[PDB]
Amino acid sequence: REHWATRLGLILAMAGNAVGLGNFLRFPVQAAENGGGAFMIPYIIAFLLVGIPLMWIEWAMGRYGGAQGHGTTPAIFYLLWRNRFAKILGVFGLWIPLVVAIYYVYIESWTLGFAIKFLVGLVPEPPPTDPDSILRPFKEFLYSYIGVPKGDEPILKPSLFAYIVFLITMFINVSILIRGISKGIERFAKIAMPTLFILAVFLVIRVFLLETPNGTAADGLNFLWTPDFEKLKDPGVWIAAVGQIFFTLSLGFGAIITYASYVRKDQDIVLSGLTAATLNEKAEVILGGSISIPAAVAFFGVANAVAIAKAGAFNLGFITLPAIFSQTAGGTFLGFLWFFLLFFAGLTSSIAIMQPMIAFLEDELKLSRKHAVLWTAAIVFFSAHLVMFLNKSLDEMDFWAGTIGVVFFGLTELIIFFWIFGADKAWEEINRGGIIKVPRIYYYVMRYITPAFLAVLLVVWAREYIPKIMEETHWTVWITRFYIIGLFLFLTFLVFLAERRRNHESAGT
Amino acid sequence: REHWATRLGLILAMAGNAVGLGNFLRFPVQAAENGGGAFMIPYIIAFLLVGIPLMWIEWAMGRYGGAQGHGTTPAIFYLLWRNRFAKILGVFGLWIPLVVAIYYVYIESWTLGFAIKFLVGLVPEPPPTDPDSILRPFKEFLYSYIGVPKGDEPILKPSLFAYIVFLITMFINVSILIRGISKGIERFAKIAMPTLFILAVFLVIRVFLLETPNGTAADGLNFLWTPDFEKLKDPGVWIAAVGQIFFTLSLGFGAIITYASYVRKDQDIVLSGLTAATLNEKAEVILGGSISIPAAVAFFGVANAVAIAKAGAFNLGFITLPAIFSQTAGGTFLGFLWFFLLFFAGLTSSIAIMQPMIAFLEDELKLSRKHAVLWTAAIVFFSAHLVMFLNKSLDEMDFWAGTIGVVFFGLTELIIFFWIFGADKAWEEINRGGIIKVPRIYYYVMRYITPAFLAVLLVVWAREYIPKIMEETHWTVWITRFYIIGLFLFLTFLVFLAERRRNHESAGT
Ligand SMILES: CCCCCCCCO[C@@H]1O[C@H](CO)[C@@H](O)[C@H](O)[C@H]1O
Ligand SMILES: CCCCCCCCO[C@@H]1O[C@H](CO)[C@@H](O)[C@H](O)[C@H]1O
Ligand SMILES: CCCCCCCCO[C@@H]1O[C@H](CO)[C@@H](O)[C@H](O)[C@H]1O
Ligand SMILES: CCCCCCCCO[C@@H]1O[C@H](CO)[C@@H](O)[C@H](O)[C@H]1O
Ligand SMILES: CCCCCCCCO[C@@H]1O[C@H](CO)[C@@H](O)[C@H](O)[C@H]1O
Ligand SMILES: CCCCCCCCO[C@@H]1O[C@H](CO)[C@@H](O)[C@H](O)[C@H]1O
Ligand code: NA
Ligand code: NA
Ligand code: NA
Ligand code: NA
Repeated sequence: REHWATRLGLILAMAGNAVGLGNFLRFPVQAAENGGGAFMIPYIIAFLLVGIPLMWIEWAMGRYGGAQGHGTTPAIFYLLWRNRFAKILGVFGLWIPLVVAIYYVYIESWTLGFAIKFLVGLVPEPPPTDPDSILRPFKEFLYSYIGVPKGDEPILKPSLFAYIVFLITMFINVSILIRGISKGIERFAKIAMPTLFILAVFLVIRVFLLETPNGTAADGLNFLWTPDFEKLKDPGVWIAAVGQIFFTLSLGFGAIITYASYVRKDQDIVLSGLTAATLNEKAEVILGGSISIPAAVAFFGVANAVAIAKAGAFNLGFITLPAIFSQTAGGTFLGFLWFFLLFFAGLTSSIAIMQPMIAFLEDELKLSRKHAVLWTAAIVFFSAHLVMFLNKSLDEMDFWAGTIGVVFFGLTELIIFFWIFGADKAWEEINRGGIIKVPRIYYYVMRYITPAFLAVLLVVWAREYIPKIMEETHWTVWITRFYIIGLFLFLTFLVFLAERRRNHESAGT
Repeated sequence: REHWATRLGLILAMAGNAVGLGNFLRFPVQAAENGGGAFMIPYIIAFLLVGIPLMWIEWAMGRYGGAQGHGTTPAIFYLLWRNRFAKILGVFGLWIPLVVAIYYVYIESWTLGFAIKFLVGLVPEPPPTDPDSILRPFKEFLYSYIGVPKGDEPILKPSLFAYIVFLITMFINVSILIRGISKGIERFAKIAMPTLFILAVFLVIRVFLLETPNGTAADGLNFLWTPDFEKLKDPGVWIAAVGQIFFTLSLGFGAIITYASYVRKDQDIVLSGLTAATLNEKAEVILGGSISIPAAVAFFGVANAVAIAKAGAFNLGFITLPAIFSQTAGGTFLGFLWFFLLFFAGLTSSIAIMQPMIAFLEDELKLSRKHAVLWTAAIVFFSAHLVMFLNKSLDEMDFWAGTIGVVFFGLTELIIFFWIFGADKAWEEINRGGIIKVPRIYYYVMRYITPAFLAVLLVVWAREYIPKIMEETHWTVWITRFYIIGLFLFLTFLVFLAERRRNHESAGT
């Protein structure tokens, strides 16, 4: 079995897994919608009670499974819990990352397409001036790229350029993954993360120089970092914060687990895990947090920036920021650096969420890496056509897998590892080989606090928010639900085939 | 490997494979739309130049493959042509029957649901009287059952009863298939075919007693059996006739092939094949032809009957016939016998088109029969939800697999067997063990006439009819196209897994 070559490569790869579109696109919108500073208190608490503990748990499960030649949850869950039901629940650790990949790589492809067009200056030119005469050209630019419906039919019509760029993005993901863990993902991480970090710091600096009659970047910062103890009572904020914590750390994706399955049995996961998690948080609250919001607030003021963020999920990153930049010297090139940053942030994440499927085909069905990577790419590529052509399909997939799914799976994996497998066996398994030990307090956090935290969260989520969303949707949501349910059935069938092959090889030898 | 126990069981099973909804629902509509007697000339010629020759070819390929432990075309095509491309083209022999099964079993489920409701007298009661005040109650009856859209959304809403009946139908298919070839399909065939034949003859007789001021059943017969040599110049009729010949004989479904793979290597296929084919033709032109049309013409006259048939595909069988019967003494029970006939005609066919998938999982992936049957049922059941809830999804699947697909595959299998494998090897392979030999003339028919016939047909089909259908469809057709293309990808992946398992077991031993 492959292993990470160096500890640095391991850290940077795990950091690249975590640090992605979530830091630069998702986090700003989440924080903005939920009151900025008001969002941060629950966010910080979530990182301490959920983010950190689950990270260690997933590193441990991965290293544990890897030692026995298994990198994905269908098998790993079965190792911790000898029950057929464990294999079925383990399917989510293939399904979630696959479904997420199906829309994530497409969004990643947009960042590359924009980077290219901004580089070559093939971008809209606003009139040299109300705020809308400047934004509109950029809205139309995005709308033409992805092909937003101009009529009543829920159908998207992406440009030829967007389509070809998606193919190129898939090709780029494949070229890295096909070279494996050490020579592929690890090598690229060593190049991608430093580059990523530099671009971000530069962008932060540039943004900090923004000033208009409407305000400064500093106004944005104070909005994000001013505690609002009155919102800490609203369940919606807590749900938003925990959801972002999950998505941001790649928890519940089965991705941290699969990566960790390439960590040597004895190699530390305590300090490495904590480091990777801390790296992500810095990139998120310091880098991601200091770019979009402050730029928006500088040009529009707090109130307007919040409305923009609430307007859409891609408004701030694909429309508003480039529009703002176009009003500054060298702004088109600054737009390029922004989208190039997003692309590298996307790329190092998409390889992470596709690897679980790759590891499964290799580990359980004994496919060569080449075949495992190509077939995986083929499923993601084909499935992505639903996201490219059906309006809101992306939203539906992001909800069931990337929102509900990850939290459900986080709770599931904790229960299995800390409750069923044994709290003391899990605790010892996490600390084994540790350069440092986990503080004793975290034993009771993991065993009692985290699970109770997630369970209550899911319930309150279930009672007050899921009924509204389920009942009010357009009928086309069922197309996506139907398809991704079929995907789960498909993966269940593969796990079944894997156990058959296993039983045959066992009797044969 | 399983084999058919008796020659009678073999014949009746193959006859049951062929004789189905096609004889009693499809044929009447096809003949009616295309001028009745005008349709028959091309139909007869198609049976002689396509039906018969391809039947022998598929029996031969099946027996040939079975002798080596292979019942489906991915492997069988590879035996006749050692090329990776043969395995890929062979996927259609799994895909076509699977896609057809996905809508066929659902339609079959309607016949059972209607049979039940007609038996218990839970049917509409027309006013004791314009023709429309009688038909309408029965249209609404069907429309409520399957849930025809009442608004603008292309969404179906089948009744709870219809849904539960589909589950029961799947269960019934499974209960037969799970017992295998001899104890399952063969046993049931021996019971189903005689019953089927008796019900049909009775219905024909009852129908022949129908008379109204508008005419008699005899008027219908003369319309069907009066040659119209002026339509024999219209390509559309030829296309209709050949399509019906294919669907009717189950050619291009990979179903005849899989059944024949259970015929012993030495056992005759010439006389058996011809007998099975002739049995079907009798059930079609004599039985199927003498029920719906004559009944419709008796009550409405020729002109009206043709318009009714053109109106829809299920109008004649699910609305018009029961409506007509309701005007006769014991008509509700006659309706029951009609739908019971359709159900048994459906059932013996659906087990035939699901067996190829079953044989593949058994033959190539080494699944037990139980698992192969259950997983197959699960794919068909799940996939059928598209056909149950998306308006016109059924039409789309029937077109690509059941119409275009079967003809394309018929030509493909002939080329592979008679051209690539060797015309003389194929000829000798067909005649081997024959109780009778194929007339020498059919060698040149198979080698030159049939292929040229199908090729020209497909071309004329392609130039004049496919562009219209492709261009004019509602956008929702892409949902079905997307799904069934994914199904093809899925089956291709299984064939890939099968070749890997094969290569591993070969090296292991
Ligand atoms: C392998 C699965 C193929 C499914 C059908 C894919 C059809 C893609 O079609 C392509 O879409 C692009 C984006 O709109 C267009 O710009 C191109 O002109 C068009 O050819
Ligand atoms: C680095 C990847 C570059 C991809 C270049 C894609 C070029 C798209 O091609 C262009 O598409 C336009 C819209 O359909 C057409 O108007 C142009 O004629 C055509 O050249
Ligand atoms: C809710 C989670 C908060 C984690 C903060 C942990 C800070 C470390 O806390 C320290 O842990 C050591 C080892 O257990 C002890 O020896 C120290 O007494 C304790 O202060
Ligand atoms: C395993 C795949 C499940 C996909 C969702 C299936 C939902 C079926 O839902 C059922 O449909 C019937 C027909 O309209 C209704 O009569 C029932 O009330 C309804 O529960
Ligand atoms: C042989 C199989 C019998 C299946 C019986 C299905 C009975 C359907 O059940 C009925 O459905 C109706 C419509 O939703 C409701 O109005 C009735 O209350 C309910 O009993
Ligand atoms: C177009 C297909 C028509 C098939 C009709 C075949 C009728 C049998 O034809 C007979 O075949 C025998 C064996 O080859 C010959 O000995 C006879 O001379 C010939 O008349
Ligand atoms: Na992140
Ligand atoms: Na990344
Ligand atoms: Na038939
Ligand atoms: Na049948």
